[PDB]
Amino acid sequence: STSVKPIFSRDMNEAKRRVRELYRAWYREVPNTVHLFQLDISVKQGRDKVREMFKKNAHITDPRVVDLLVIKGKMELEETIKVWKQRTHVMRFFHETEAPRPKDFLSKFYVGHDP
Amino acid sequence: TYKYVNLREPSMDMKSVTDRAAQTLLWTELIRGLGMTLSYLFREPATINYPFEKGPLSPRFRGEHALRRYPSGEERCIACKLCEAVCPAQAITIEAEPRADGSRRTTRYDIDMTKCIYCGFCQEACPVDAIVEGPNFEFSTETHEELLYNKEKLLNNGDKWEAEIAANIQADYLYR
Amino acid sequence: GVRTSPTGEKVTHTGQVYDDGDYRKVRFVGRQKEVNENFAIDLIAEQPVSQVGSRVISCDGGGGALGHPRVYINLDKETKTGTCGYCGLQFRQQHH
Amino acid sequence: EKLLNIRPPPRAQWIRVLFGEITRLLNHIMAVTTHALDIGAMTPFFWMFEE
Amino acid sequence: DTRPTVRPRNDVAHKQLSAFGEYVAEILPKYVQQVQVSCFNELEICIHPDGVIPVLTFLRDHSNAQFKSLADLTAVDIPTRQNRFEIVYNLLSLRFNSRIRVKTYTDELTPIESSVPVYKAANWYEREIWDMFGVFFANHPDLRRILTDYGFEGHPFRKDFPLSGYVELRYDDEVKRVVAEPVELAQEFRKFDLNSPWEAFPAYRQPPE
Amino acid sequence: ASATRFIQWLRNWASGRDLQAKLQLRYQEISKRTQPPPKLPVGPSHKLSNNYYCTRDGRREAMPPSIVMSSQEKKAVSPAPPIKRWELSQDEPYL
Amino acid sequence: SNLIEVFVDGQSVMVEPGTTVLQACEKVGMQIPRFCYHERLSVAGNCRMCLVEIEKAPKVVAACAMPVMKGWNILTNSEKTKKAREGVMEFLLANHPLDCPICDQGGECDLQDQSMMFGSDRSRFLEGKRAVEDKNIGPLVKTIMTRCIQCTRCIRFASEIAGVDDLGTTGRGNDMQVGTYIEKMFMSELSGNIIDICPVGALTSKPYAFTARPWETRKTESIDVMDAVGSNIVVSTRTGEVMRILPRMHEDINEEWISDKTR
Amino acid sequence: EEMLTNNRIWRNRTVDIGIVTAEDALNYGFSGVMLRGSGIQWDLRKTQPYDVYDQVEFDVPIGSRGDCYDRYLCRVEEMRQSIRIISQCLNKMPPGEIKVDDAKVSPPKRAEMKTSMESLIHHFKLYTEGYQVPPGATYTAIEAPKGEFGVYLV
Amino acid sequence: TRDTQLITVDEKLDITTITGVPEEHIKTRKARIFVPARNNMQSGVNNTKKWKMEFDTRERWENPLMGWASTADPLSNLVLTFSTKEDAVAFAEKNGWSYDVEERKVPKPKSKSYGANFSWNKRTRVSTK
Amino acid sequence: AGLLKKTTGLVGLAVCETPHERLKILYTKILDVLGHIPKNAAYRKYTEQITNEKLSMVKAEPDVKKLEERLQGGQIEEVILQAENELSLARKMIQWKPWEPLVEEPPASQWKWPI
Ligand code: SF4
Ligand code: SF4
Ligand code: SF4
Ligand code: SF4
Ligand code: FES
Ligand SMILES: [K+]
Ligand SMILES: [Zn+2]
Repeated sequence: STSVKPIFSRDMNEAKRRVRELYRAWYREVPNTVHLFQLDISVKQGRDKVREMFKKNAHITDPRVVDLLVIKGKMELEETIKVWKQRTHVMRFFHETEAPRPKDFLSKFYVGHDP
Repeated sequence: TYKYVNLREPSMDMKSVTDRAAQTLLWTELIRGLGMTLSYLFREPATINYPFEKGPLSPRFRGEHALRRYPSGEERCIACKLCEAVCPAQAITIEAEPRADGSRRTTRYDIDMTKCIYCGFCQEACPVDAIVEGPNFEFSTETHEELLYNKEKLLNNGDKWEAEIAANIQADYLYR
Repeated sequence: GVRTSPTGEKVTHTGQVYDDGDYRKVRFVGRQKEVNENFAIDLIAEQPVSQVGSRVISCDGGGGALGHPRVYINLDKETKTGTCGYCGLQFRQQHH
Repeated sequence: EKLLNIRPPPRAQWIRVLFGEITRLLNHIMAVTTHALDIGAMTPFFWMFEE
Repeated sequence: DTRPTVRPRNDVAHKQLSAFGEYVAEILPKYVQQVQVSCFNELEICIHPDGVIPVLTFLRDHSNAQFKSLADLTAVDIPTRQNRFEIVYNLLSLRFNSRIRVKTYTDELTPIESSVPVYKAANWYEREIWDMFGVFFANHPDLRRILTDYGFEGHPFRKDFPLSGYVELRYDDEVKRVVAEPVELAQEFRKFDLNSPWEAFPAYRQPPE
Repeated sequence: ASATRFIQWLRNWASGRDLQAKLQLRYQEISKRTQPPPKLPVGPSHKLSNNYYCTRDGRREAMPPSIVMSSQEKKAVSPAPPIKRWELSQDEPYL
Repeated sequence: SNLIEVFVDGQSVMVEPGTTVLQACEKVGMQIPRFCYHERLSVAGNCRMCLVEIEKAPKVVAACAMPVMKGWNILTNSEKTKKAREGVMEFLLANHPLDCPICDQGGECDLQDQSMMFGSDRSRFLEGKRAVEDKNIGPLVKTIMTRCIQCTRCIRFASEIAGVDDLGTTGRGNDMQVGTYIEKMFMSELSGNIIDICPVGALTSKPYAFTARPWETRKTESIDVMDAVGSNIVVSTRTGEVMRILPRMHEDINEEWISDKTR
Repeated sequence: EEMLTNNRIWRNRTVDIGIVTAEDALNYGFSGVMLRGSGIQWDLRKTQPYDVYDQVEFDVPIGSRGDCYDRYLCRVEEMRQSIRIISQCLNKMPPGEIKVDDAKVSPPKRAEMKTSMESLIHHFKLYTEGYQVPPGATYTAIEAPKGEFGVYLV
Repeated sequence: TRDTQLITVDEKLDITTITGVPEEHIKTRKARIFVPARNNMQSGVNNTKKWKMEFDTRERWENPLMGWASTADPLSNLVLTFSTKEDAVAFAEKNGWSYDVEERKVPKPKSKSYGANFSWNKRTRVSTK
Repeated sequence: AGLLKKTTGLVGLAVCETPHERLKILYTKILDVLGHIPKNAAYRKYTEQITNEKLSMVKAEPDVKKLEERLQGGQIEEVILQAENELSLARKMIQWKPWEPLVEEPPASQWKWPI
């Protein structure tokens, strides 16, 4: 009922070691990504985007789900380092061509029917 | 059964070895290739003088769509939507209602010629030979909008290519 | 036949015509609106009603396998003509 | 057809074998001559693409 | 068997594959859960996922099996099951001119042991399964996306993934770049309900409720 | 086919074969584009009697898989007899 | 209890006395073919499409009207049962018109589906078909009686459910016609339901004529608000447009009927 | 072949290039000429025949060195064996119909669909809903021009 | 028993963060779990035997060019089939969607007698046959 | 044994100059590993049965060409290669112990089709 094969970690303490390790790898790679890809952003913007992506998944408490997130995140880092991604893929984290959608009830009420 | 393609042993008699030595030094087998292309230089080229000469086709050719009529001039389509249901690319859109005289007819017949895969299913599914793929293959456009045909474009194609569409069907309807 | 609304835009056989205030008319500026001038409703009405001396007549559309599925039409009703549901041809019973 | 548990008629089977082998010539002409084109030999492409 | 429109039935092969199915089950009772032979004479071995390497290694190396070619490896998504995925191995035996199917299962979070040590062909097939289904394979040389775009989010071949996805690409002139935005369709994909409300095949009827 | 006999000899000699017998350009030897109408035959089920569908229904003879083993003295057996060795072609064994 | 035991293809099932052979097959998930039987109307037993073999009996029985006797083994898939369904389906289609492309019932027609599930795949009928003259029974129900299969579901419904004895059969034999005989309109608060219970396209909705096909609609399960009964309905839509309203079965509110205003 | 087979420039670019051993080809999932170029005697048209391939005569070319050159020879030789098969197909082509005489799977002729009620029902249903395939899963493979092409259909 | 060295994880299954679905389509949606109602135009009951999961309907507008039906909802054509209600509920909660469950509606058994059509002293006697 | 074949016909498969000697070694080695398998394990009984049948033919057919026909395993080098694959499997089957009962039954409807 609760017995399941782990991916890499047996508990959250073991899983959070990989998460911090991944954050270091991403943290050190933003300066090169902004350099090799000739991105028109600064290192501070890029490193704040990495922090934002990690914070989105801070409510997870399942060691198996965290391992997939680290595995998926590690694959993203590999593509960036080896320049398999292009400038378009790196800049897709910032959504520069999308007008900011409304968040409050009144603004959503005027423009359409979506909640 | 099988056969070896590259399992051979060259004879080691002195005459054969000298024949290969001449081939290596005098480039005999490289001059056969020169002879082969030299012959082609004197063969008539297979190039047709387009647009004055056109490559051969057959009555079954699947080209530009058209909506057909009866000899009376009445439309053949009765809005059954079998072509819309069988279209692999969902390139057909149909809407229908009772006509002023009560007939079952479409108020919309759109084929997105950029979704269509020109497969012929719609003309295989039509019970009254209303929708057909004509023999026209020269209808390139300068805009993406000109390839989104509606019922008016498709009827004009039928009124345009009927003299040829009716003859091609005549020559092939006994195979269908 | 092909009509023309007050703005001068030809009305299609499906009754479609852009209103005066419709911005979509702009797509025809510098171009033309493609309208088929052979209205089927008009042409089918030109065909004469055929007289047949039987209660039930059948229509395949003409041409056999090149027509439409063969349906049978009842002509008992004397106050109207029998109409084929595929091709629109009309039939009547000879002096009932 | 295996899932349907039906069998195509004998004439259809021969046509499918006939055009299956015409289709093999289409593939091998493309494979061999485009293989030669990459390696440099360019004229065989034109002789066999008329076939 | 003379009926022109009905596929002839080969009962000799059906017998041989049934015997080999028991043969496999007797040798590997620790993993084999079910064995069956279809009416078109195809053999399927259903195993516990922990027996992927033992079962495949036996079939590849055993003298009376010699399944030395991995024809294909693929996954099927069945959301109604606890283990929604179903990993399917198709093996070809050149010595005995026969084919076998090995089937296992896994859910979104449970790893499956990699088959690369047995079949090198599985290297790229397992990347496709991970790419298109999100099934993780343990001990893979290099597990990456193989078919989707770089930075693609989601596993398309899952039944709950929309046909048109969540993003679409266009060239934006302001940023001189190809950008990704939420999907909008000029014509929505029309969903047809084609299933007939009348049962087609009584032989496959399920027990009521 | 319009080539002069001198050029025909020259192209034949250079290639080493009689090209004129097998020309890659088609001439009147092809079939006519207009052909007489066909009359296609009917299948074996175009009968008026003894032709009930329950006697020729392939889809309704398909059955669910036969379960050999389920978890709900003897001779070793292979999936099938070992493949017979191939025989060298008698037409052209060595290319 | 008083339950008696019967077998459906060898599977035991305990059924109350008075149960029918058709109802015994429902208990095991098997649905017998039918055109005249409706679970909410009187039993007619005149389409002969539900004939089913009973083991050790030389005669097929109308499964919709035959009470189950104890110890009967109902054979729903024997050669005799399948040869009875092909003959009946062959007689239904003998005079039926080739109207499927122009018939609003195409795609959701019981005659089409049971012809492809229980009938043959061709015709040996080499004669001329019958043609019946259409009848006007109001502005809501379009009648094309050449498609009628004389199932009498509309006759029973009008007399039993609606309490209106306006429909009936005139003449006899192959020339038997369903109608009002005289020029009369079947205008009733439950008149639209004869559209649904008609297995063929003989009765169809006039407002809905030719607008859509069954496969391209999207079904939204909703509630009717034209009155306080709360009839359950299905709102059929296509490309963002409401096309028709249909009843949605609810045993405790509206059965499978809805009033004309709702429809 | 006058341009490639005996040309020394061509042989330099292909001979002993891309050698694959017979055991690696099997374990890597190769099929078709890739297997046959290494000497493996395997062709699904002879070992697991389909359609009418057991009624035609042809030889399966086999390589000896597993290099690009031998695989080129196999493809050139197969083109010759396909002409051999076509010659037999053109002579053994039988009369009869061209789709299964079962209108619940294959649509009827247009002349029948406009004359028979049963045929019209089946034409309508086949082109709108299609035919139901009984539940099950099959792996079917052929000897495609460039290897084993298979479909795992559920 | 197994020798995979299992671990104990006690918490509700949740894969919203690894499915790749956008946020706006996990929290604002509403998945309807139900058994489809019989198409009243027919008598077959083979389409009312499996549970289905469909989402709420979003806006469809008219394409200004051809008048087609445009959409911005990626899940407008998403229908999932489940063998049981509990299987459907489990899938919905696993993916984080909010769901409403409609309990199956089964026709009630009915007493059908052909002899009641001809009754001596009851209103079930039919005036026509 | 007769003349020694110049090539096996399979790329990467060398010609064995002592096939009969090599097959006795491998078949005998297989029977030694199977001894450590429990006596009632089906793998031991079946593998011993076939291995003895192959070993019997090797000891009664001094000619290589005739021995290939009796073994029906292709060229003699293929039979030697398959005897080495049987030996590696036997060693690994000891560490797997598949003769043990089923590790875990699947969920009730894990192998039901149609859904
Ligand atoms: S040819 Fe095929 S893809 Fe094109 S409209 Fe017809 S059915 Fe659709
Ligand atoms: S199949 Fe033919 S009749 Fe039916 S909708 Fe299409 S064009 Fe019209
Ligand atoms: S009632 Fe049914 S079978 Fe008859 S024409 Fe209409 S759709 Fe076709
Ligand atoms: S009109 Fe319809 S319901 Fe009435 S008897 Fe005819 S088929 Fe039955
Ligand atoms: S359903 Fe029984 S005879 Fe009509
Ligand atoms: K109806
Ligand atoms: Zn007509």
